[PDB]
Amino acid sequence: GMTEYKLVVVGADGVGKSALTIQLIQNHFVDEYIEDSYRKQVVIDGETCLLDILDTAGQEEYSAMRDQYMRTGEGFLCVFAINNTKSFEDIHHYREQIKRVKDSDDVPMVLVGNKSDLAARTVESRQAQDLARSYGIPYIETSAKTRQGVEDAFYTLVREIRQHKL
Ligand SMILES: CCN(c1nc(OC[C@@]23CCCN2C[C@H](F)C3)nc2c(F)c(-c3ccc(F)c4sc(N)c(C#N)c34)c(C(F)(F)F)cc12)[C@H]1CCN(C(=O)OC)C1
Ligand SMILES: Nc1nc2c(ncn2[C@@H]2O[C@H](COP(=O)(O)OP(=O)(O)NP(=O)(O)O)[C@@H](O)[C@H]2O)c(=O)[nH]1
Ligand SMILES: [Mg+2]
Repeated sequence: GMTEYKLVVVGADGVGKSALTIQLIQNHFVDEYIEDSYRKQVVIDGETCLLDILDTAGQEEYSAMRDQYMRTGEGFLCVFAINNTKSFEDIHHYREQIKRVKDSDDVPMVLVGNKSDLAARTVESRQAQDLARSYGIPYIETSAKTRQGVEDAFYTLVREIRQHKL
């Protein structure tokens, strides 16, 4: 058949989880936006695959069932917004929960600084890049509005999942 990658997009409210997902999957920008899954057949490095993307929403809770559902993700996009310092400060907490339910410090993960089209940046690229380095994961800046970096962000995550097999 065709290889499938289960991706989970996580991060603080309003950082653009839905806009990034809808931009990648449906190819347009939503100005106002529900937890749901989005799927698309794509080409990464010449190989065709199916992406199954969970756009997370709702309440923070740690029931057995919620843990088990997140545990089915194979890679995680940890998203903050480059104009929202609190969303960046929360990144450590999201990585902590991923490592906990996946029971591994070697989870395919990408740090995404979204809304890079905005002028009013509060998180310098270099501080997010250095944070990603301390985690050992790539850092990619995106704009769901312009589509800049969006494919690079999700596809790099797939590449991490692939390299994480071997
Ligand atoms: C959509 C829900 N959500 C989430 N908020 C938070 O923390 C919000 C803050 C605000 C202060 C208190 N708290 C602690 C910290 F200070 C940050 N953590 C979340 C989280 F860790 C996950 C998660 C990720 C990966 C995993 F492996 C697992 S496993 C499991 N059981 C998870 C859970 N739950 C989970 C998810 C999930 F699952 F959707 F991906 C959603 C989380 C909203 C709540 C309002 N929010 C906000 O930004 O308010 C300003 C964000
Ligand atoms: N300028 C700009 N705005 C963006 C970008 N990405 C998202 N937004 C805007 O930011 C707001 C929140 O985006 P959304 O995708 O709903 O964020 P979310 O993380 O899904 N929020 P929730 O956690 O409540 O579901 C929306 O008004 C959206 O239009 C971006 O790259 N650039
Ligand atoms: Mg959303």
